[PDB]
Amino acid sequence: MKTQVAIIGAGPSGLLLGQLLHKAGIDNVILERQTPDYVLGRIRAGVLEQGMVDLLREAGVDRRMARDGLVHEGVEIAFAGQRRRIDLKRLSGGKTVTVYGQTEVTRDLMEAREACGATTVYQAAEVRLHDLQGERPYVTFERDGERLRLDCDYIAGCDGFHGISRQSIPAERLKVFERVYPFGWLGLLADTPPVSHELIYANHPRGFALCSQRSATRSRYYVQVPLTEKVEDWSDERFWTELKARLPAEVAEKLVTGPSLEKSIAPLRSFVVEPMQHGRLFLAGDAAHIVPPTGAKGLNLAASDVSTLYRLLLKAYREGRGELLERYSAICLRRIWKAERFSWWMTSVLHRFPDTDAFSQRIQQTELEYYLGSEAGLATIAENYVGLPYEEIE
Amino acid sequence: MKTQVAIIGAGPSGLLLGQLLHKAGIDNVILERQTPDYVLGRIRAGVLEQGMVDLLREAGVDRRMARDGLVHEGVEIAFAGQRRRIDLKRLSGGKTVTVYGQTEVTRDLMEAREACGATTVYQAAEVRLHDLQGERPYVTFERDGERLRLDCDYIAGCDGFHGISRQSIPAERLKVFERVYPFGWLGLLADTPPVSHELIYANHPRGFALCSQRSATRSRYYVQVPLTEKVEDWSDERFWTELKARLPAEVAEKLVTGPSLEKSIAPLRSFVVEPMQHGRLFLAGDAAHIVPPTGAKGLNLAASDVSTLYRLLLKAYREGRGELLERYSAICLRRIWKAERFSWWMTSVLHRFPDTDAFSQRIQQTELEYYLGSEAGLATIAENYVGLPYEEIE
Ligand SMILES: Cc1cc2nc3c(=O)[nH]c(=O)nc-3n(C[C@H](O)[C@H](O)[C@H](O)COP(=O)(O)OP(=O)(O)OC[C@H]3O[C@@H](n4cnc5c(N)ncnc54)[C@H](O)[C@@H]3O)c2cc1C
Ligand SMILES: Cc1cc2nc3c(=O)[nH]c(=O)nc-3n(C[C@H](O)[C@H](O)[C@H](O)COP(=O)(O)OP(=O)(O)OC[C@H]3O[C@@H](n4cnc5c(N)ncnc54)[C@H](O)[C@@H]3O)c2cc1C
Repeated sequence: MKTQVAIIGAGPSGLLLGQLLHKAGIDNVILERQTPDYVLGRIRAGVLEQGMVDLLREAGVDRRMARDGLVHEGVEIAFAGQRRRIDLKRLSGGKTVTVYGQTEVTRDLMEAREACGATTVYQAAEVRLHDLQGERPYVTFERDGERLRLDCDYIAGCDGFHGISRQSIPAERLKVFERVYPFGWLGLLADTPPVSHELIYANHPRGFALCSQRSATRSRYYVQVPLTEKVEDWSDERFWTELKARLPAEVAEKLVTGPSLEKSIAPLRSFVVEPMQHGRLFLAGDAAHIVPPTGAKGLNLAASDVSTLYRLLLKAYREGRGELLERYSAICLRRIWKAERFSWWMTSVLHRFPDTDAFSQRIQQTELEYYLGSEAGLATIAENYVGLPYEEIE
Repeated sequence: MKTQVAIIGAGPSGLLLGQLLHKAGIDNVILERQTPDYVLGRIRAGVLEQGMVDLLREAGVDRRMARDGLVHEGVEIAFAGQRRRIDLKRLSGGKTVTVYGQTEVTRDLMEAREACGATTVYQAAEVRLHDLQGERPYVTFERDGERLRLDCDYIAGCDGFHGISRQSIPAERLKVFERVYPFGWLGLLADTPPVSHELIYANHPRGFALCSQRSATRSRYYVQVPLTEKVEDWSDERFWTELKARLPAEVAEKLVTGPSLEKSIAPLRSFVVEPMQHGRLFLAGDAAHIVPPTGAKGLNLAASDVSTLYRLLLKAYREGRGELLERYSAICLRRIWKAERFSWWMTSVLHRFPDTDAFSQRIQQTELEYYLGSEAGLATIAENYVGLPYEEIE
């Protein structure tokens, strides 16, 4: 087969770019390993910064999110004493965030893609990339025994962390940087029970807790836990009792529990490859970098790069030129780092590491006091939470 | 002898409080171990935040510093690329800092104290504190064989890090917190040569460098160096060549060298005792806490506590009451920590630690980019550099 851009990866990155390109007139084919269920059972993110919203806007998840997603103007951060509110809008120069839900923005892209007639080879095992640095790359997947060959012009890796694009890049051509943090996150998606209205972030000595939403009668909760320590060991009841355990007056008559919408899980780290490019391969999303879940970045990360991948593709196709397309990893790496940074700070002011000496934790307490206190303090939080500015081009 | 407040320590803390108290009418006696030379050969600080200036103001080092001290409205921070200016006044809400010089503010207090007739027992060996928790404390020093006894009402420890007040506090009554950083600072006070006009802070990969002033034809330079690595090993010429080595276009035709005004030295760490109190003992300054030299805090630290020590003493003496004097370690510990914090951040964004993985240094670079870039970023720097607000009371 022949298409322009061949996408390995039907997660949201893969879909947006596909679902961006299509609208412009640059035929793409999504190449996905799994079934349209398994990707849809994947319950992750809830927070999308604007720009990834405007992006969705500049395509399609207008209808349903304009319709169904809580737009939020603040967060709260509690830290042994009390709850402290941020007011993102008046701190951020006037921006905010929407809690739509990852698995939803994903079902809409599979929705809208389905009706355009744009190609998507699901259950495609053995994907392989051939001819990267070449003038005509080609991708190869098995749909039987039936080894097929798709010649494209450009291959965009939206494979995710455990993808095959990244590895298919001559290692000496790459530069990794990564921190595997010592604790995972235990999620608990429950729906019957109503939430506590804004996001509550928490620095309790038993570890970190996080009350979140998906709907107005749908909750998303997490509590920091050590590694590989089994979930088969957690419980609804054992969850409800520990979450409760790390909160204030938000936690009792106020909180309502229930059995978990059979969603419960794990893990976190920071990782980044440099460069995000090879010949005609382009990594996007989790293929390229990994940021701790704590600053609601990652999907928001993948949107901002899927953005450059696409505008850079317009000019290639539509204008004449695009070696500008070499300047991609350049634009994207700027933002990935201020974002990686924002992510670790959050990670480390809120989390409880096995180590601290009364200085490190003395330091840890004081920085919260300072940032949650100073207006200059607070605006550094706000500014990064909603999203730093986006990007250059030309 | 009998006096009100007995001060162990003639450094600036000891002198200010003494030299504050006197003016109010609360007789004090300074008790110092060394000679008035050795304390005066002690060349340290150059930067004093306002408030410690206003304090000096509210006593005496008006004349000479109103006269001789460069008032500064900004600093510059360089970090492989270029120099970046801060503009403390327009970032700080309108404040600034004066580079007077520690050893000077010290000679003025010995100046002014000398003419009031206020007591100062120099060369007083064997100082010892007796009766802390008692209703009438007493201090004991040897001026011969001649063991003397000074009964006071209150003993204020302005002894410095290596003093005798702190140790004379029932250890289980105290709580220490400290970080011994892995590098010292090599100072080089030269005077014949003019400076480079504002302060230049530097993050160069060979370690940190610091160009500073004392006069308009007097310089103060430092370069980070590993520990106990001998100064007998440094040189003027070997200094001039390494400083130069960690700078930009500020460093050549621009910099002028010379032999060092025989001033060359070492070391740094963070340390804090909690509480800063015992019965009728009060620690002030380096006796109580130690902050890395890098955010020009320490003397500025000691001023802000010498301040509470003194106002708290007014009300005891002059009003009627002062159990308010129990609430001292309370006021002072607030500020010492936001200041300890500000000090480590500075220490760690500018210094080059033996460790960093391309993430820690990737993180290190990005945070500078972020703070030196963001306006909210910049104002968090400014606000802390000039001095956080001061304090409550009543
Ligand atoms: C607990 C948690 C909470 C988070 N919360 C937030 C939040 O609130 N806000 C926010 O903005 N971000 C959040 N994130 C980030 C978010 O998880 C991701 O950054 C986002 O899903 C990016 O996904 P992705 O496109 O790279 O790929 P993925 O979601 O991994 O999708 C990759 C796709 O590639 C396919 N694939 C894999 N290998 C192959 C192959 N060899 N061939 C073909 N196809 C293949 C997979 O089947 C999958 O469909 C959170 C993360 C976690 C873990
Ligand atoms: C390289 C460097 C640069 C610095 N730069 C700055 C800067 O730019 N700005 C800033 O604000 N701060 C700066 N600081 C901080 C500054 O050094 C101190 O915080 C400040 O001098 C506080 O001094 P202190 O009063 O506690 O005591 P000290 O200076 O130690 O004086 C203590 C006094 O007590 C006496 N004493 C000791 N033991 C006894 C005893 N048993 N009995 C009686 N007397 C005794 C000593 O003889 C001495 O006179 C810097 C520090 C360093 C190391």
